[PDB]
Amino acid sequence: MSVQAEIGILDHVDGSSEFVSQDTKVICSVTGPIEPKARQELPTQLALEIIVRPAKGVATTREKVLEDKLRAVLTPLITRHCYPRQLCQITCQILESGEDEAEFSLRELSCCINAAFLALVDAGIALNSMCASIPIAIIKDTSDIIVDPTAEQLKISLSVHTLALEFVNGGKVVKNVLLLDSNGDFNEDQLFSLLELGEQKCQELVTNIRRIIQDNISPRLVV
Amino acid sequence: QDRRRLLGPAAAKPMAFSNTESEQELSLHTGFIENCNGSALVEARSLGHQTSLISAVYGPRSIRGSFTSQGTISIQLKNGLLEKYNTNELKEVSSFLMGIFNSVVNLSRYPKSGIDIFVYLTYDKDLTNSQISSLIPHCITSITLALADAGIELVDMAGAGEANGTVVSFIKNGEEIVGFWKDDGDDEDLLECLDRCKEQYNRYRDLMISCLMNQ
Amino acid sequence: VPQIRDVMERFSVLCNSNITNSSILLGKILPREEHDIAYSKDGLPNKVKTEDIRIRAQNFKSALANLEDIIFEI
Amino acid sequence: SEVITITKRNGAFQNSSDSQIVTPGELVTDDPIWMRGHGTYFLDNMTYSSVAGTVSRVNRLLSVIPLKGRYAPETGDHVVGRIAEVGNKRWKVDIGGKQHAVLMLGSVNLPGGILRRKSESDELQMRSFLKEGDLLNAEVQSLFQDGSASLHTRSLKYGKLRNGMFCQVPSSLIVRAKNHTHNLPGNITVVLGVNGYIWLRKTSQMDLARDTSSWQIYSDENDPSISNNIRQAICRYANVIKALAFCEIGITQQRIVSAYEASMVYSNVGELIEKNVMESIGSDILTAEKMRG
Amino acid sequence: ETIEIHPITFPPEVLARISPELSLQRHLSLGIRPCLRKYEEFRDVAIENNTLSRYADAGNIDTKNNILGSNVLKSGKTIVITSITGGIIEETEDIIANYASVYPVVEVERGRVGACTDEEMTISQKLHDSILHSRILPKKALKVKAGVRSANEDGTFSVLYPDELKRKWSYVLYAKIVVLSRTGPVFDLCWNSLMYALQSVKLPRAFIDERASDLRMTIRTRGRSATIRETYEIICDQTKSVPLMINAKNIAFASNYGIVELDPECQLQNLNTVLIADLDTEAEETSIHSTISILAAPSGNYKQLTLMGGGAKITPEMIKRSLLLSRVRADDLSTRFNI
Amino acid sequence: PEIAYPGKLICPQYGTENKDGEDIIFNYVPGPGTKLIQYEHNGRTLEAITATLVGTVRCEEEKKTDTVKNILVSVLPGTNDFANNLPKEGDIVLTRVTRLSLQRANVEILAVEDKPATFSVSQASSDLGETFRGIIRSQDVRSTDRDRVKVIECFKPGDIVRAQVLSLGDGTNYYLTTARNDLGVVFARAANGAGGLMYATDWQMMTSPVTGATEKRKCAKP
RNA sequence: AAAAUUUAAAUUUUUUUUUUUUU
Repeated sequence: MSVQAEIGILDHVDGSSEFVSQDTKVICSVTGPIEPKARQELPTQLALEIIVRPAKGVATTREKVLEDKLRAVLTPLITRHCYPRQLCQITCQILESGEDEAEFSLRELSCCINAAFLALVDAGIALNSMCASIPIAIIKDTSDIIVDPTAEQLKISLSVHTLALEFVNGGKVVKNVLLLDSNGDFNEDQLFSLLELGEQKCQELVTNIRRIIQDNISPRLVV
Repeated sequence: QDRRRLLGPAAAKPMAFSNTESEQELSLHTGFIENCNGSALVEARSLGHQTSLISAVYGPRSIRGSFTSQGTISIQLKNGLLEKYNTNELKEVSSFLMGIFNSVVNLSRYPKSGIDIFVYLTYDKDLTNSQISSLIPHCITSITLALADAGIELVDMAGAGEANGTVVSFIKNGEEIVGFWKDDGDDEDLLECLDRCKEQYNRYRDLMISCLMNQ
Repeated sequence: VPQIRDVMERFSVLCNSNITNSSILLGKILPREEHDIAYSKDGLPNKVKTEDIRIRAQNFKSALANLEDIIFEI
Repeated sequence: SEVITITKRNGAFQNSSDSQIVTPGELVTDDPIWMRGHGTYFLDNMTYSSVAGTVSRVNRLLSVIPLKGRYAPETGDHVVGRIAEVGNKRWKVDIGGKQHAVLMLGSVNLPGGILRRKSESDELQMRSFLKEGDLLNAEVQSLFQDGSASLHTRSLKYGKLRNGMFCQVPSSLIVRAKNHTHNLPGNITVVLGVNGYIWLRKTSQMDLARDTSSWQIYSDENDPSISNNIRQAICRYANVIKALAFCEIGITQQRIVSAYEASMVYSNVGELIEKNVMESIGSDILTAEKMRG
Repeated sequence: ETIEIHPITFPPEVLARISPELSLQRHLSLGIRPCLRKYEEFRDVAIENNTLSRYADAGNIDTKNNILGSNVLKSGKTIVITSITGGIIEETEDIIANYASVYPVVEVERGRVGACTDEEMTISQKLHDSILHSRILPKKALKVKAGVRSANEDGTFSVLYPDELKRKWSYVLYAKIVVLSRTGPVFDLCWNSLMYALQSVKLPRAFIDERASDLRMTIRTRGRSATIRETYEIICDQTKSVPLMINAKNIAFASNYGIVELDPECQLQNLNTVLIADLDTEAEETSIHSTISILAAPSGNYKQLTLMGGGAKITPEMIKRSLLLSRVRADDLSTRFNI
Repeated sequence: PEIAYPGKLICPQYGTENKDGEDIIFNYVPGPGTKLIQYEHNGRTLEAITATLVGTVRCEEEKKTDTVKNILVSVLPGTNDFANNLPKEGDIVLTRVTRLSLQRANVEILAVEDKPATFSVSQASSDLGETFRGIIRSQDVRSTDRDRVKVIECFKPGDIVRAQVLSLGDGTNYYLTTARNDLGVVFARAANGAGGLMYATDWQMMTSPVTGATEKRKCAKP
């Protein structure tokens, strides 16, 4: 599990986190709740605006959808009624690819969720549950399934997959699925098998994470 | 280039090719867009030339600007698929559009209220082996039907008729003119340019009122 | 009276002086009435009867406005 | 017998009483005894002008009056406002100066007068009595901390205009006197604003009342009885205003009368627009200024 | 205190404008949809293909038109028209690098003037993505085999075409989606309307000159020099054309799904967790939060699947149910218009 | 004169019957859907009542009590429209609360009722910010205790209010009131959508059944 | 020798991507 993270590493920003998995370095930033614009408010719930900068090039359409699916996942994570007529701008930076951006977007989508989850903990906003995302691929030639592949394995991968889950009761109960990003060729039969490791693995991920949060923040906490 | 769209790799290019009194006709339809409150559909086909276009209504929309006594019209001409008329070529027509309806619409019935008009020059055949001037009068007809569909207070079924690069718009069964447009043509052909426009106007308005009163 | 009658005279003649579609290209699909379909346990296409949903709507209007009159509650 | 003045000049972009005239950045003096007012800034002695203008030394007060600038609003002045906006119970209205004047809700003559007292429903009818761009007679009350001032209509004599036509001038040529409403043969009346705004209209009975119904103080109506002999006589007084404005002439009420009778050479009223002839009549009056007084 | 609190009820058209959500909950009480449908009643789909391409008339292809294979789509209350053009760049098993796509541009005429809306900017990306993930298109299908126009005797031209095999060239295709009367989610109809346009695309016969006049030119450096390569402008034929080669066994179709959970309060007599597909009707699109969208080619194949779970849980069985409902709705449309 | 296209010329300004030997004059009075249009034909002028819309002719009359005859001309649709029923002064309009100021309250216009219930909802999409919005000022909520006004104790965002038009105001928004014992709050969900449905306890108070929770809203008389 | 006399300053949101200028 060659993952590792940092909390509270920016200065003027409410929530900040560096998430580092095996090859990709991504930092996310959270500022909120702050003053919303005119065209942006909601009378009841909390308004969210999300920016992802790539490592390379500028913000285009390829960025836009990875943003927007990430809009969908955070919306139930946030206790959105708690902050009416408000705004939390959240911003993600891709620093390292770790995957061919021309051909793939898979790991980053797993990465940025795992990034933005922790900067909210830095931010300390009313949230709902716990979460995790992993990238999963199925090899074209071997026809086997690897959790957390590499980009060369992505080249021989047949189908690329991202699973986002909602974890409660010690992060143990799968409360709901958040995202299942099925891409590539697949059938019925692989899919329930495709969950069935990530059923375990994301909890196994969070099992690491629960420790990490308290280790970083209980010395920031006072006794 | 444009960082907001997918325009392909730059060094590509589109594909290239080289050489190796008549009747106009309509098919007019309303009530088919659920975003709008006024829709109108127009087919046209005449002798080498087949044309289809869509007129869209949004109103009365609120005005964030300030107070007005009455209503305000906004008109958009947009290229469809094949034919590409020039940008500045478009808005000149949009200017010519608004003048006529400002002798049509009871804006005084609609204080502080907006009028949105979207015209989609969707598809045109010109198979013939002032190219925008041949499509002027059909716009006014296409707008009028959609504006009847939103049910807005209109004085007259006003229409324009065409005679060979010349566009003249009428009311009162042709007994007054509300909109004048002229390109090159002859000199002092105006009196015949009264006539052939008028009778198409005499044709068209009857085709329009059939499209609604029979529905 | 004859002045208004003169108007009623003159309203005659001027009002007397004033007094089929084929959709070639696209209009045979644009005001196409929409339909809905269904599949049975076979999965074979079952087009919706138009008459049912009107009765559904009249069922929908009925149990709405009548059963929402008095709500007897704790 | 023409249509247009087309005179040609090709090959060029352009054709090309003593007092202190000072510049910005310039020292006046460093006598400390002087006081430092408008157009003046300083460093403890160094008296420094800030505009193109004149040194004014008033008895110990030194100050710089400029030559160029917008209209300066002062209290008690008789000017003309064009309605800019409507506020909460406020209105905005152009002076022509730096900023708008303000105008309180109850600052105006009510139809029926004071027997009509206050009402909160009146702010539901601000647009009833007034709306945008309209012209009126206004009385300059007092100011704010900056130099922006306000208005009111404390008379029947002040109120919303009708029965004529507007024109406008630079504020400089309008001379100050103890009177501003003036009545001219031709049964008509000039309403010279101070600020540079000029309204003509037909002489009313209230105008006639100055020298010997009330529900019509927000009307857009005129007297329906307006002859062309009224209307064409308006235009003759209209152009001679711009004649003096083009000729840089201080307005005397009599000079206008002198402008009018000198304009009786020309019955073709459309010929009152000529650069030379306005200057000619402009040259007439200045020569005629060298006889009387 | 036990109180008969009389509520206030309205016409239904009042209610949906007010509550998108409770008016939905009225329909769920009877178990219907506010688009007047029952749970699984699905919209009709109607097309015409190839009407707006110049290759409509096989007999007389006209002159100034530039459209390859066209598609009309109406389903429900939203008409969408798909148009295909193509361009050419001078070109110099089942793995992704064999696989290309097109360049689409969507517009939704949703009344708003202004710049490119953010809903649109997702769309042309999202299609292109799973088109790559469909693996439909080997670039062998883009390989262009040009002819040379032999300047023959007495001033006549015949294009020598080679057959069955120095530079190479490649088609690059384009799309445009216009969206009229948006009533709900659009992506499935964005998908499916393209698919029928894809099958109607002819590849026009491209050829180069026999020996083009546009030849090599030199450019002087500050003492040195180089040579511009000869500019062989490819020309497509006014007449001849070939069709398009497709991995036809991967042509998917689209379907969305929604799962909701129910209030006891909202019933009107004439847990509980209901699957709805064929989603529309703003109130639905507001209030459904756990959703499923699927691509599938009719033999049990799947180009993609899309889960956003934000409302209910997801059972393993609503999955299989939607899968059962997937292979129906797609396969009918494969067989519906038989293109 | 029964069914009308816009531009259908209908009747002159005046008409004549003879009801029993004494002469009776008609006065055709222009209403909605109408316009008097002068018409010169072969020399002589003529004013006429003009159909300006789509649907049906309807001629009516009523004299104000509190041989000529006035006849109101009235033009309608006939066998979905709201520009027909744009809000005028004094109307009763159902609105949804947008934002709560200490100054005031802001809503958007959604639905207009009618006289002798009959309604006209707007068919617009608020998610464009399209619709007409209005403003309730906080002292205009009611007249009883109109000074020390506590705004939060009557309204929350997103809620439904039977409110009366004060006037036009600006072009941007409206002058609006609720200042009656029959007017005010119609319906909302608990905790602004975060909970169930709430019922007006009195005319002056509101609770919720399943919860056991109440809130202060200036509810309408039911 | 008393008596008293004067003021008043203004509040809550509408817009279109970056080349490319003579060793």
